[PDB]
Amino acid sequence: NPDPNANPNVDPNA
Amino acid sequence: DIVMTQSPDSLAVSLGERATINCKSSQSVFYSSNNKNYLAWYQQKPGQPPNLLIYWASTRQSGVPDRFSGSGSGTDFTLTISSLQAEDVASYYCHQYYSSPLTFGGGTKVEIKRTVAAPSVFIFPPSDEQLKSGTASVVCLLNNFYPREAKVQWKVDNALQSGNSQESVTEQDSKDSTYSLSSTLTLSKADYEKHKVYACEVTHQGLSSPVTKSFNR
Amino acid sequence: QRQLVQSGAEVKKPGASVKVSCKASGYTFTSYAIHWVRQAPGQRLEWMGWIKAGNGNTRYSQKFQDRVTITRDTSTTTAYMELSSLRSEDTAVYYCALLTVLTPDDAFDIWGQGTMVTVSSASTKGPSVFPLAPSSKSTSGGTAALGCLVKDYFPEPVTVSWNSGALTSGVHTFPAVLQSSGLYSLSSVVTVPSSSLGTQTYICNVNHKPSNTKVDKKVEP
Repeated sequence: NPDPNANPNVDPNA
Repeated sequence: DIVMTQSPDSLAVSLGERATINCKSSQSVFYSSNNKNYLAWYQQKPGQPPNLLIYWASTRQSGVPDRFSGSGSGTDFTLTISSLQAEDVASYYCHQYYSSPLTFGGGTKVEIKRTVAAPSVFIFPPSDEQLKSGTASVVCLLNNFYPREAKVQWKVDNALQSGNSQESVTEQDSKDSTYSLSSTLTLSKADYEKHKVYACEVTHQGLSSPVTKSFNR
Repeated sequence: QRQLVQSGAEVKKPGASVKVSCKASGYTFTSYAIHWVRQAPGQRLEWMGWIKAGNGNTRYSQKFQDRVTITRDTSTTTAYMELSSLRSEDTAVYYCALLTVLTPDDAFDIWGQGTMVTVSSASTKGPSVFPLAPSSKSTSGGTAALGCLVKDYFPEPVTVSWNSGALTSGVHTFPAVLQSSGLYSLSSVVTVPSSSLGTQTYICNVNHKPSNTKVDKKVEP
C-alpha cells in the first residue's frame, strides 16, 4: 500500500 | 526501493512525428482503494531543473501543451508526445511517490532528426589582453550544423597540430535542432609569435570538401 | 510566481561539510515540505530527504541518514541541507524542490535552480575573461559572430549572459573543457546583425560564484 509520508505534499484523497 | 526502468534510453524522430517513452516500476504503484497510480513524468533540459509534465500517471499539469499525455496503470506506464516539436528535445523521467524513498527513472533522451546543415565556420585570433599575459588562445567556431558529427583540425604555418587543442559541442538547439562546436588551440605567447598562418580545417557531411578558415598573425 | 532560489556553487575538501541554502518566496512557506534531490554525473536523480517547513520534522533517505541534516528558518522562509564527511560520490548538482504538491486546492511543482558541489582538495580559481571580437573572419550570411572566452577557472560552473539577459537569440554558451592543468575554460558566442556593430553594444556578463567573479566585458571590433 502507499506510504502517505513518502511525500507529505501529496494528498491521496484530494 | 521501487526501481523505475525506462525504455528506450534514447530516441530520435522527425519534427511532427509521434514519440513514445515507456516506464516500468518494479512494484505496482496502483492503489485499488482509490484507483490511483502514484506516478509522475518530468522533462529536463541541460543546465535546468526538471519540469513536471504529468502526475497521477495521466493528469496533465496546467500549462503543459496537450501533445503530452500519460497512460498506464500498475507497473507499465507510457509518456506520449503526439507531435514532436523542436522545443521538446530534452530528457524525460518517470517518478514514483508511492513509497519511500522517492525514486526516478534513468531517463529517455529525445532527439530531433532534421536535414543536413553545413556549419558556418569562424576563427578568432587571441585578444591583445590575453597576449599581455603570456598565452595565446585561438578559437574556431562551427555554428548551427547537423548532424552532430564534425571534425576540426588545426594547422599552424600549414602544419597539422596535435595535442594543443580542446573542443566541446552544444546540446541540440531548441529552435532549429542544430548543434554548434567550439575548439580552442592554446600556445604560449612565445610559440604563437613564431608562426604566421593560423587555420582551422573543418570536415562535415554538409561540405563536399573540407573548409579551411585562416588568418595571418 | 512561486520560486526557490539556491546558494551558489562551492568546492569543499574530502571529509569536510557543505551547507546549501534554499530561499522560498511567493507561497505559504509553512504549508509544504521541501525536498532535497541530487543529480550526480551519469546517475539518476536521487532523493535525499524532506523537511516540513512548518513543524520542521524531517525524513531522510537511508543512503544519507548518518550524514545529512535538513533544517529550516521560518523567519527567513529558507531551508538548508548540510552534508558531512564528503566523498568523491558527492560531487553533484543539489536541488531543493516542492515535489508534487497535489492538494484539494492546488497542484504545482517547483524546483530551485541547482547548486553544484565539487568535492576536491584543489583551490578555487577565478577565470580571466577575454573578448572574441567580431572581424572579417567571423561574418556569415549578413551576421557577425562575437563572443567571450572564459579561461582558467575551478570548480564548475561559469554562467554567461549577454546584455544583462536582454540578448538571448543566437547565443551559444558551450560546455566547459577540462585542461591538462585541471582548470576549465569555456566559450560563449552570439551572432548579431553585421550592419549595426557601430551602434549596438554587446557585453558578456560572466559569473563564477565560487571565486566571487562577476565580470562585464564589452566586445568590440
